[PDB]
Amino acid sequence: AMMKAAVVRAFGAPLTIDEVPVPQPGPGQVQVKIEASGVCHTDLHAADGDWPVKPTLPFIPGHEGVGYVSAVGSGVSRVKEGDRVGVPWLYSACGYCEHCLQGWETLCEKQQNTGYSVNGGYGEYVVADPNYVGLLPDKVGFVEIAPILCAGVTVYKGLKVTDTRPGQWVVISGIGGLGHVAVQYARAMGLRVAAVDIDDAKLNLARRLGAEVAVNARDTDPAAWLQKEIGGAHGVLVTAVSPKAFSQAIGMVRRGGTIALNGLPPGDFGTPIFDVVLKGITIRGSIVGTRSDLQESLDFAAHGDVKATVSTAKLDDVNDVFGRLREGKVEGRVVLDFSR
Amino acid sequence: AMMKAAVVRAFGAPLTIDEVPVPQPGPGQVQVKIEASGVCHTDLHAADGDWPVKPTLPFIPGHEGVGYVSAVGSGVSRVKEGDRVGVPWLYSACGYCEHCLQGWETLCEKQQNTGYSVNGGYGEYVVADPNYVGLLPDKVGFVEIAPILCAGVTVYKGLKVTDTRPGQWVVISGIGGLGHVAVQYARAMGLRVAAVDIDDAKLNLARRLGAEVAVNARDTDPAAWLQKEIGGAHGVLVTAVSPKAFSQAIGMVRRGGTIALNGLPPGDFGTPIFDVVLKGITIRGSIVGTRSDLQESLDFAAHGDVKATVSTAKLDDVNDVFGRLREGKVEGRVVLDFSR
Amino acid sequence: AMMKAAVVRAFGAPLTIDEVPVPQPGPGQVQVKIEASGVCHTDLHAADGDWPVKPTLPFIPGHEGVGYVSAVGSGVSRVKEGDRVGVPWLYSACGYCEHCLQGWETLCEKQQNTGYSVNGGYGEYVVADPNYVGLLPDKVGFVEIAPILCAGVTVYKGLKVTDTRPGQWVVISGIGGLGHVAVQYARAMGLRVAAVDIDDAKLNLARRLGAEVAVNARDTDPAAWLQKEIGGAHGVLVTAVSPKAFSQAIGMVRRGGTIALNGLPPGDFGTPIFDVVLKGITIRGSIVGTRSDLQESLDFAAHGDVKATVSTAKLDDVNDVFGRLREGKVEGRVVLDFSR
Amino acid sequence: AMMKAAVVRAFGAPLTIDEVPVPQPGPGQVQVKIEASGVCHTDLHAADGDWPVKPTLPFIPGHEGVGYVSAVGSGVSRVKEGDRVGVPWLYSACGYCEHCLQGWETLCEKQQNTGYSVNGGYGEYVVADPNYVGLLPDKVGFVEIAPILCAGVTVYKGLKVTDTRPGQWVVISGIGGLGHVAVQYARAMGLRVAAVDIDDAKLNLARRLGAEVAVNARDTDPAAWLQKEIGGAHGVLVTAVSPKAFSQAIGMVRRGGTIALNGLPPGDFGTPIFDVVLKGITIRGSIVGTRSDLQESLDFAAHGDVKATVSTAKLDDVNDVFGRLREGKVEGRVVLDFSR
Ligand SMILES: NC(=O)c1ccc[n+]([C@@H]2O[C@H](COP(=O)([O-])OP(=O)(O)OC[C@H]3O[C@@H](n4cnc5c(N)ncnc54)[C@H](O)[C@@H]3O)[C@@H](O)[C@H]2O)c1
Ligand SMILES: NC(=O)c1ccc[n+]([C@@H]2O[C@H](COP(=O)([O-])OP(=O)(O)OC[C@H]3O[C@H](n4cnc5c(N)ncnc54)[C@@H](O)[C@H]3O)[C@@H](O)[C@H]2O)c1
Ligand SMILES: [Zn+2]
Ligand SMILES: [Zn+2]
Ligand SMILES: [Zn+2]
Ligand SMILES: [Zn+2]
Ligand SMILES: [Zn+2]
Ligand SMILES: [Zn+2]
Ligand SMILES: [Zn+2]
Ligand SMILES: [Zn+2]
Repeated sequence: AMMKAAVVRAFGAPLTIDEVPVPQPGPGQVQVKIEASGVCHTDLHAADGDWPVKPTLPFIPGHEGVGYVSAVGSGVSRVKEGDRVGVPWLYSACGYCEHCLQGWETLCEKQQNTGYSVNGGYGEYVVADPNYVGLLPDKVGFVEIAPILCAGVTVYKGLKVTDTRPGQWVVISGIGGLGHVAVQYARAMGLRVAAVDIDDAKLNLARRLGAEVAVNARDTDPAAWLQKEIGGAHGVLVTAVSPKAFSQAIGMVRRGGTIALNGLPPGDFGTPIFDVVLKGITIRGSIVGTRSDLQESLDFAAHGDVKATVSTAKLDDVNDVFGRLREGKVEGRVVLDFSR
Repeated sequence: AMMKAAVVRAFGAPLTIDEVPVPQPGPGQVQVKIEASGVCHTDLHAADGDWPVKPTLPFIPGHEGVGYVSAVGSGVSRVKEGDRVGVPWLYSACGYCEHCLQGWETLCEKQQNTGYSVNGGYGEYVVADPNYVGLLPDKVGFVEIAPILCAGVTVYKGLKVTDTRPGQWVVISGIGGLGHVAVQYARAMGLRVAAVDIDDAKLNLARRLGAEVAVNARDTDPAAWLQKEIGGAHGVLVTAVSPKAFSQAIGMVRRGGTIALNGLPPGDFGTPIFDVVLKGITIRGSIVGTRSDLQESLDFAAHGDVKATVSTAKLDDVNDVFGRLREGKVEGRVVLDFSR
Repeated sequence: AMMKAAVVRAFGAPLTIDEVPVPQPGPGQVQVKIEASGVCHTDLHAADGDWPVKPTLPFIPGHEGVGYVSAVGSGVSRVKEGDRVGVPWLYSACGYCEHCLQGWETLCEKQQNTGYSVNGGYGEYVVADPNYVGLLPDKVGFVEIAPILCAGVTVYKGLKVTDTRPGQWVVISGIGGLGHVAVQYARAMGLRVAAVDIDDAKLNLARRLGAEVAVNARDTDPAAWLQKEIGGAHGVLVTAVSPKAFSQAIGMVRRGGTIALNGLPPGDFGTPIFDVVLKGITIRGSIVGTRSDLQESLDFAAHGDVKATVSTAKLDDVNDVFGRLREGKVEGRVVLDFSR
Repeated sequence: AMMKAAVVRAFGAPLTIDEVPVPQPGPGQVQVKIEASGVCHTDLHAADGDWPVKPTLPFIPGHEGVGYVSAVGSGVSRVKEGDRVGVPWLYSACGYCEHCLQGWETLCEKQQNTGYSVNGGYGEYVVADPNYVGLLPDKVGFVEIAPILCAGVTVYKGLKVTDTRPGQWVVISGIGGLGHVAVQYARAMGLRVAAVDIDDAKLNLARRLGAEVAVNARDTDPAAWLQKEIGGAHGVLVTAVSPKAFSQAIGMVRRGGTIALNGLPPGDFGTPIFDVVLKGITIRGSIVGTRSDLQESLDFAAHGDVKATVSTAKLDDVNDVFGRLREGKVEGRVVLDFSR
């Protein structure tokens, strides 16, 4: 069989919409017929070769692909044909290293990454490791659930690792694909939410989604503003694609506060070490979520506590989508629609 | 009525040994007759006024004073005349704020600091808040115990907040004034210790103190070496906080690990976003400790698990001591001896 | 010089409504003029002389007293005359034992208890330690806020120590004074709630306050019912005044689950140790809350996440109130109102 | 094709040593050639069919078998021929449930148990699931390491779940088969150890293994004595879970402390509500451990920190061993030796 897929063939170059072979599931693998496929900013970082470790070219991006199991290889019991599943960033892990045994498979040094080290969901079919797919809730449609496979699970786990508790303040910095669902997870977890971004439209979205307080970092120093407005936050989750946002986040917390980092812009951010030590501050990287995190994050969507703000596009318009996302012209998430 | 004390009357200027009034305790205060008084680099910063918030002038430095309660004010129950006590960096906290109520008085924004914001132990007597003094173990001498009020509690608490557990690996980065004490606490906490420094003498010492591995960073890349040999460390305690040490800690730690920063350096440090995020690293600031941390740290000294390298000097030679300290000639810790 | 108070002159015998002297505040004390005063099931036992350790006669009960600071002794800085305050079970603690230093003043062996070991708020005025009073929110009336001083802080802390997290299931066992507010704190903390009691009126209260599911332990086995209904709970909070139910709670949890205990009926409860070990279950007692817990629990009431269901009564009718409470004829809480 | 094994063919009967077919590994399975096989009281419960859910007959007991991988089925990568491995109580878990995904496979309701629900190591060969075997340290002989698969991991994990930390006090209650191993882990974990038993010889042993204090409960009330001496223990590990040991643990633990129950006794135990609640005590069941706990526990044996007292026996004499065990004549652990 042949399928349409969007392929990266050179860093910085436009993706090509090609006819390519349909991947077939070997022993212990499954095939997924894609119905929707979220576009994550990581897909841009990948196509641009922003990161120190680059993807092997050529490859099909996409780690928010969701659909139906369409074929099953031998030795598969976790899922069966017809099951609704998603294939997230964590494509597989080895299952028995120290991290894996501890339930931290997101740290597995042997992991594969969907739409980066193996082909992903910007295509009609993808082959997956059924041990690591998301099992989707019946009550949510493919387009709406697609962003939970990366944006949702990532911010959910990120918020968990801020070590905040109900009634405390959390700042979400960057109200984009990740950030706009972070506001909702944070509210679902009993947190009071402050929003920071550099575009009023994104702050307006945060407001509609439950923020409480919001500030535009292009209009004022957001750290100073938050110290005055809420007395500093207990936690911050940084989903921004700007190193400057990372530095500013450090100044947003109360003493003892924790800044969790999801954003992956290239380079360093300036860190005020003296203050971090004097004020007992924690800065913590957070990387997607484990299968447990993923299933939990999906249940929030199923219960209606989180709903992604989504616009759809066709596979053939991926390059325009990438452009708009680069320019910061996307509200929430774009999700590629493969439905009939 | 009068006592000898070393006084800072001008930032940067030699200290003067002066005759000054003996401070007398009011309601809820106690008076301590100093028998030994530790010296460290913090005293240089106090005396130079080069930190963001300066001491008020004039003042008597010293946050490592140990002695006997020589007088009490009214309404004092925690200690009584003749008790052996130390007057550490945390002189007092407000008792009522969010932090104090949670047992995190080190984060109190209203705290007073001994030998910095109030007079300290470079004098024959000092007035203290009995609610915050350290209660010293009976069987350890004054000169030996003094640095535990500073180096001891700092590295003990720093080790606690690496979130490591018995059997796991910790790197002690820097085997100097703090580092040589940290190796001992780490071993007493059941940790496997890897010592990292550029001085073979210090590394040979770390081995004497129980380090399982010692790497000289002049000769070998400790990040590459530790990743290969032990798979990276679960925790890193950075006791000499330089940009180089900070970067190398990011390299040495295993994914999911925690780096505790135990020192107060000048300037912003460049923090690599990709590494911290993808490796799920925690970076945490930690200096000194709460009253409970301090009492816990004193117990290890009492049981013979931890002994600071100590040398003595007289009060009248404090400037010679400051000079030796500034020139990096001090091995271990110098302690002023007020003994008959 | 004189005031009305309900006094326990002799155990087991109805309380006498007397005119007794007004207590005056000495140094470090404050006087509080009572506006409302909650009735806890605990007060029944104080009055009976029931528990292992008894009050000393004669005494005035009441540790849900709220009002205004009417007089201040010397050396008091936390509060001033006219401040809105409440005087909870934890009247005072020593401030410096291991528990106190660790922010667990509720475990202080030197604690005094309001309306038990020292006089409480079943009277027009009460003298208190300002270091331990609750600081009340302006926007909640006295009658409504009174139960937060014990019912509220207790179940708030109890829920914290079930170690459950948002999205997980908690069972509230016993929907009385404590229980009806526990349902509300649990929802504010992001938990899914199930209710257990022996009366459908009490279950309906719970359903109206946010419980998703409910069951009558007289109609059917609640443990078996819950295992079927929700697949077992991640946590249970037992506020019941029955040793049974304490036994039944253990059967409601998933493997690895935690049962927190607030209720204080006399005697033992039967514990299936084999299952507790096999299933990795935790059983944990929880005693009121620290000052930090109290302030947090008051904040939820301030923000309107929690609102006690309350009936008022006059001091003079205390004994009638005791009867109804004893017979399970109270909905939520009864609060003595001193309103003119 | 054939091998000797000890088989239970009727509950309570002597075991019969039979010639039986050598089990051959299918896909995903490995075969282990047994070199040593630990015996413990759990094997008596398996052979007697004592517990709520019985073994199916007939079966080969033994959940402490260690040896070499002798054959590897298809699709096995974790181990290879010649690897030294143990086959512990947790034979396999489902891999997919809430507990398995969270790294708590010991809570898997679908787990299989070696030498209980599937054949175990009282035979020359056994077939195992490679994903769940213990990977044995190179330094330690088969006979010495065998009990670590059971006593070792159980007491190690039990100590971890007391939530104690270096410098704190733990009581090891019972210094027998489990308890003498627990004293050694506790010391290696930096805990101060108080031993409690009624046997002076076992108490002497505890002292020689590093216990700081030892109390004979025949002669002195260890609850009263420990409260007086050490102010109560932060944790209590109860290795012989009798009603008396359990109630005394409640008396020995300091307020806020944690009691870990390490054994599977018959019947309900009476738990004092008042003491557990007022003292804020945690009681927690814990037996064996996850794959991560097992590997961590094996590391302590590898480093020489823990050594079980072991004597050997031949497979043919397993009934004489069961006899000694039932009569209470076994000191330490007995391990069947299959070596040539
Ligand atoms: N840690 C991981 O597991 C996780 C996983 C998924 C996303 N990624 C990373 O998260 C980042 C965000 O992804 P996304 O899909 O939500 O991108 P996005 O384009 O949808 O959102 C970016 C947001 O950041 C904001 N931004 C830019 N500069 C800012 C500033 N100075 N302050 C505040 N906000 C600012 C933008 O306005 C925008 O709203 C990306 O770098 C992506 O690669 C990492
Ligand atoms: N741990 C603490 O800090 C402390 C704090 C305050 C209250 N206390 C104790 O908490 C308990 C409750 O106090 P309260 O004021 O809410 O009393 P309450 O009379 O208002 O509450 C009683 C509740 O338990 C009842 N009950 C009786 N049998 C039951 C069963 N078999 N299953 C479920 N529920 C059952 C319910 O009817 C229900 O109303 C009392 O024992 C009290 O002394 C604990
Ligand atoms: Zn992504
Ligand atoms: Zn792995
Ligand atoms: Zn110092
Ligand atoms: Zn404070
Ligand atoms: Zn009460
Ligand atoms: Zn106390
Ligand atoms: Zn065993
Ligand atoms: Zn399972």
